[PDB]
Amino acid sequence: SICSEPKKVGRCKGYFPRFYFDSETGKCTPFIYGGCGGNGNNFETLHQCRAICRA
Repeated sequence: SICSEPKKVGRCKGYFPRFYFDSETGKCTPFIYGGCGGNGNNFETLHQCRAICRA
């Protein structure tokens, strides 16, 4: 699942703080997104990063 992606920002550098399932650590964790060039493992909240990947 999108669980498997690491953090990826994007081409755009806008300060959109988002959460990734930091599968590198096994955590949900914040990162800066930047709208343009996003990936799937990119969630508004720990709530979502959690719910979608790990109950």
